[PDB]
Amino acid sequence: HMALSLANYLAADSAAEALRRDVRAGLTATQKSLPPKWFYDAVGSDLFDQITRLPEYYPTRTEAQILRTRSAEIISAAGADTLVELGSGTSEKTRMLLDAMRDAELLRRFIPFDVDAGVLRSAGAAIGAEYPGIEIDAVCGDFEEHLGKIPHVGRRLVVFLGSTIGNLTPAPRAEFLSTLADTLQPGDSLLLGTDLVKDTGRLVRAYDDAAGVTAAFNRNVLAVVNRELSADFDLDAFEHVAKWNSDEERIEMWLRARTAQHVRVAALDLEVDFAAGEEMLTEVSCKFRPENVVAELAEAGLRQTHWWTDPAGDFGLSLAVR
Ligand SMILES: C[N+](C)(C)[C@@H](Cc1cnc[nH]1)C(=O)O
Ligand SMILES: [Mg+2]
Repeated sequence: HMALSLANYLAADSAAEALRRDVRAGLTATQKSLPPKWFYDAVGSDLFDQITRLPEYYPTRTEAQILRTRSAEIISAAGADTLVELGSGTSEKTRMLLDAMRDAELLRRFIPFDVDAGVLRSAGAAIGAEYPGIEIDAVCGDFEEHLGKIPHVGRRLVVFLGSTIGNLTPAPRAEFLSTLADTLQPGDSLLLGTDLVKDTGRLVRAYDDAAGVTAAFNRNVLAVVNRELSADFDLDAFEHVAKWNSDEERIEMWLRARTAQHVRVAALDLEVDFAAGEEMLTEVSCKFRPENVVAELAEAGLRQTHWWTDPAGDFGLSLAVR
């Protein structure tokens, strides 16, 4: 099944330059950091897939169970014939929504939007084979820059699942939602997944699993830098640390140097020192309160028409309209 349309707004040389800029800025900052987008090379994407099946990492299965039991209601409320996914279309959650759109005799079109064109091609072929006659228009782009490149055809249900929105701190998060709302037409809908404030032990353990998989995922960002920028990070020298930040109500992932480290990043003509015990921030994952989700949507210009949550209150899905 080779039927496909694909627009690609991302260039290899542009991505390499973004990594250079990000690593230089993050490793020379007074408090070191690295952006989590760089976790998702081939290795890191596979580790994240594994994370979604860990006993401690409740978000994926919780969101999936909400969609499993409520997809027909979501689809009926949206009335859309086109599913736009800020994501690659590889998950069972995608099929739950497409199945419900098919069951309702609404489904015409799938628009996956993500950063890896090869994965979009694979997902497109799989979706095409499962939903014969569906139009697939894939977009390779950055969801903080190319949202205007998503086609406007049809009545669109735009979905952003998994609480990936929690990787944006409040100012960029507000800008993202405001921009997204300005690409929607009357009649379009946003389905947004948000992980919720809950027991703090359960939160920390979800990012510090017993098997060490999250720790490997986190340290792999050092392997990305090592490979792409000719650096010599010693991954064994960095401890994985997950923290609950109660002031910002967010999970944080950090890497902590066990002993002083001297790291050359040869491609940047840069050497960088870590003191013993020095920590570097690699990810934030903001957790939400239901009343604040409504307010953030409203501030972006969207009205929350529906809210779904599991019986434990662990996770929330919002449907919002212009
Ligand atoms: C895919 N998101 C960004 C939603 C995940 C990434 C992640 C999982 N374990 C550590 N980081 C999340 O924040 O829970
Ligand atoms: Mg040099």
